[PDB]
Amino acid sequence: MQMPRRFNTYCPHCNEHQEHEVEKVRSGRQTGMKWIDRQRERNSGIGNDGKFSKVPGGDKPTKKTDLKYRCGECGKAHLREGWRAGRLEFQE
Amino acid sequence: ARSAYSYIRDAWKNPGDGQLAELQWQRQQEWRNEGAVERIERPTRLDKARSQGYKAKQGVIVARVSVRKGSARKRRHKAGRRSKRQGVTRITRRKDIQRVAEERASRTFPNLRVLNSYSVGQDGRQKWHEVILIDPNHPAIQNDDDLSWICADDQADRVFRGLTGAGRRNRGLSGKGKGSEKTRPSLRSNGGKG
Amino acid sequence: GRRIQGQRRGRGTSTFRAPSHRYKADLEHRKVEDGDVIAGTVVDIEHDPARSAPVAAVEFEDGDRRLILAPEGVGVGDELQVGVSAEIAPGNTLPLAEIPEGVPVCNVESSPGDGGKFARASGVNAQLLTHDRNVAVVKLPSGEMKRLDPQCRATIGVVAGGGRTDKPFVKAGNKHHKMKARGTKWPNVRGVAMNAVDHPFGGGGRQHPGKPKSISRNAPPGRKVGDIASKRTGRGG
Amino acid sequence: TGAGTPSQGKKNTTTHTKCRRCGEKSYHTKKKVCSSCGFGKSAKRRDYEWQSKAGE
RNA sequence: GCUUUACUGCAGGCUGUCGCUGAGGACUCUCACUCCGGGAGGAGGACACCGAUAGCCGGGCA
RNA sequence: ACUCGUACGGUCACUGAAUCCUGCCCAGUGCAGGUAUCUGAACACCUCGUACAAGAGGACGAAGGACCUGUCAACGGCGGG
RNA sequence: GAAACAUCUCAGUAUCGGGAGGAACAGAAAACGCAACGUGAUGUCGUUAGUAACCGCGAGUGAACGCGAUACAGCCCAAAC
Ligand SMILES: [Cl-]
Ligand SMILES: [Cl-]
Ligand SMILES: [Cl-]
Ligand SMILES: [Cl-]
Ligand SMILES: [K+]
Ligand SMILES: [Mg+2]
Ligand SMILES: [Mg+2]
Ligand SMILES: [Mg+2]
Ligand SMILES: [Mg+2]
Ligand SMILES: [Mg+2]
Ligand SMILES: [Mg+2]
Ligand SMILES: [Mg+2]
Ligand SMILES: [Mg+2]
Ligand SMILES: [Mg+2]
Ligand SMILES: [Mg+2]
Ligand SMILES: [Mg+2]
Ligand SMILES: [Mg+2]
Ligand SMILES: [Mg+2]
Ligand SMILES: [Mg+2]
Ligand SMILES: [Mg+2]
Ligand SMILES: [Mg+2]
Ligand SMILES: [Mg+2]
Ligand code: NA
Ligand code: NA
Ligand code: NA
Ligand code: NA
Ligand code: NA
Ligand code: NA
Ligand code: NA
Ligand code: NA
Ligand SMILES: [Sr+2]
Ligand SMILES: [Sr+2]
Ligand SMILES: [Sr+2]
Ligand SMILES: [Sr+2]
Ligand SMILES: [Sr+2]
Ligand SMILES: [Sr+2]
Ligand SMILES: [Sr+2]
Ligand SMILES: [Sr+2]
Ligand SMILES: [Sr+2]
Ligand SMILES: [Sr+2]
Ligand SMILES: [Sr+2]
Ligand SMILES: [Sr+2]
Ligand SMILES: [Sr+2]
Ligand SMILES: [Sr+2]
Ligand SMILES: [Sr+2]
Repeated sequence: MQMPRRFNTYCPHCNEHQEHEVEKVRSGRQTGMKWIDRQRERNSGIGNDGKFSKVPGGDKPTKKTDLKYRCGECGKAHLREGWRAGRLEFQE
Repeated sequence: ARSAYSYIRDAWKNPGDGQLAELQWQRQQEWRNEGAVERIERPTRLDKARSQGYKAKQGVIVARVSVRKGSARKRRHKAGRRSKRQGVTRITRRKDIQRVAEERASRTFPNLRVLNSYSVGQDGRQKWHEVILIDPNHPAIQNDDDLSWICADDQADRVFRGLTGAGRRNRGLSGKGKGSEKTRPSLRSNGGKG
Repeated sequence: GRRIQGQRRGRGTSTFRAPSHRYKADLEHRKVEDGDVIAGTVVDIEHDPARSAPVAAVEFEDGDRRLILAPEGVGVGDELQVGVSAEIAPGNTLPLAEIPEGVPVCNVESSPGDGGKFARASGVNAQLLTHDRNVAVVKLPSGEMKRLDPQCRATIGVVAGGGRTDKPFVKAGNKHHKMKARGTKWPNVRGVAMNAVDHPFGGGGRQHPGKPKSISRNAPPGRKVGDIASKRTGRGG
Repeated sequence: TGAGTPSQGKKNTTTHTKCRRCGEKSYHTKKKVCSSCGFGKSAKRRDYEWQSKAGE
């Protein structure tokens, strides 16, 4: 589906309507320093490693919308509940 | 002023530098052709020996013992084993080589008791340790105020029971506080979780 | 599964061993200090149980009696020599340096003084090709050109008993008798004729190997069977 | 030939005999080892914890 | 019990790297180390072996 | 252990006396060889980061793989129209 | 056991090797950390507590400091000279 790159909508920060910019959430890079990373190093030894021996599952036929709504004035962002969309293209 | 002993000590802080380096490269050649346990007239490290309780006296013996380097020499499982227990390569023994050395020495001298031991280097495939042993039956020692404690019946085979300094160290008894919950008063009394 | 036959072999049990106690002599080149001065007389010719070929009994000047790996044409009474300045005649042993090129040699040493390693079976021989101050090149019975230390001792002539392979065993009994004199388990049951549990090629409702026969060099014992690291197979192409 | 009765008739070999050390007829005269006390195998007397229930 | 391109692992083989290990991207050398030689001595040589780790193969085995 | 053995050997497999013979196929799988380029771990090295460290990236790149070739008395195949 | 099962659990259990005593082991702080102007070798008993902590964060696993008691004990070398 088509979607406007910018449009007027409620800004939860300003508490008033403002022009927001829609952006697809880019994955942040991992540090490898979180607790789970330490547990993987610790709990991995001879033989099977339990959860650390599993390999990530498949995919759902269609993913939900993963967007960031950025307020034009205050410059802050907010998230919303996404919706199933095969393709999401921005207009402008 | 400095003791002559302090110089032997300082030399051994870096067995790969200076005269000691040359010395080791020379001795090890002779050590590699010697046996498993070799009695020697004088300690290679006087400062260490004396520091550990050694004395130039009757009933005090020293022997150099060589043990193989590396992890456990383990035989792979011959019956069902869960993946955790199927290992062979990465398994290491719980006693350190110095402790193995002490025991091999004590067995060579059934009548003597292990007083202490120290490292004297290693090549690419083995380590050497010199063990100081004591004759608990010689009156020269039965009358020595500093060593006659080893003559007590309860000190019999002290090495096989881990009463040696290296033994106690390896048993995780160094710390008197945090971390020694499962080690003191004994590994066995603590369910073997040390 | 169970360990395959190739694995039982390595255990060195009676069934797999050679009847050493029935073997005669470890035919090695006699040791000489230097100067070459050493000769002996062929006292007899005997059968060697370990090699199915003749062997010469030789008595030396110093009184030493030893069996020797006999080349062809050696008989009782003949005088054999061993040393740097030995005569270039069949039966004599001298370093590859003193041996003239183009001459057939047998029982060649791999490392000077080892007593002989190459070309020792019936009828075979190595060809001495090139000389040098550093290396003597020899062509072993397999056809391989072997660069060797010119100080490596060797005997002149082809090993006795040549042509043994020309006559067929004809019947199992004959094989049986030969096999009984070697360190080998015989007869041979085909892997493909066994149960899956006994060999990688075992199993199936009909006899045929499971997977292809060419096995990687890296294969572990118990699996390394069939055509070991074959660079090719068949006859065509 | 049956592994039963017919194969029993060849059994005229002596193996286990009275042991010089323990008195039990378990000294294997071919192996020269007592299956009961370990005489011929060890200076120490043969004994195992599995010879009784774990709680005893 | 058996099989395999089932899941997960473990031996084993190959390979890099660190240690043993030294002198003057390819090379020379000898002194550790290895082998041959009764020996004198010869070949080999900082490699190989061995200890450690990493990648690959791996129903040989669990 | 083989081995008091050394390629006319001995190991590993297949076929199964003699006689007449044993075609075609290397695409897949196996094995083996080669390989410009691509891919390929760890140590060491470089950048960023941290008064250090965790960590992120880079450079180099072994066996292996891609790719190329050899091979069916290797596993096997030898049809529809 | 986890209602399968691989980490986990059964369990450092069963069993195995070595060795001492009448008891063993431990033990006079490179301790503790109710953070203090505080405690003062070590075992053990009660408690702290199924608490903290661990864990396909599943099933399960699981201390310590302290406190109340028991009994109390403190010393010897190496080196300097
Ligand atoms: Cl999206
Ligand atoms: Cl002792
Ligand atoms: Cl044959
Ligand atoms: Cl307190
Ligand atoms: K289990
Ligand atoms: Mg206790
Ligand atoms: Mg011979
Ligand atoms: Mg033939
Ligand atoms: Mg036989
Ligand atoms: Mg057959
Ligand atoms: Mg059958
Ligand atoms: Mg059947
Ligand atoms: Mg099989
Ligand atoms: Mg058939
Ligand atoms: Mg067939
Ligand atoms: Mg040798
Ligand atoms: Mg299986
Ligand atoms: Mg048939
Ligand atoms: Mg269950
Ligand atoms: Mg569950
Ligand atoms: Mg537990
Ligand atoms: Mg605490
Ligand atoms: Na852990
Ligand atoms: Na002793
Ligand atoms: Na522990
Ligand atoms: Na079954
Ligand atoms: Na093909
Ligand atoms: Na269940
Ligand atoms: Na089950
Ligand atoms: Na777990
Ligand atoms: Sr761990
Ligand atoms: Sr693992
Ligand atoms: Sr799907
Ligand atoms: Sr004793
Ligand atoms: Sr020989
Ligand atoms: Sr010899
Ligand atoms: Sr089959
Ligand atoms: Sr053909
Ligand atoms: Sr029968
Ligand atoms: Sr009988
Ligand atoms: Sr015995
Ligand atoms: Sr027992
Ligand atoms: Sr035929
Ligand atoms: Sr092919
Ligand atoms: Sr007190």
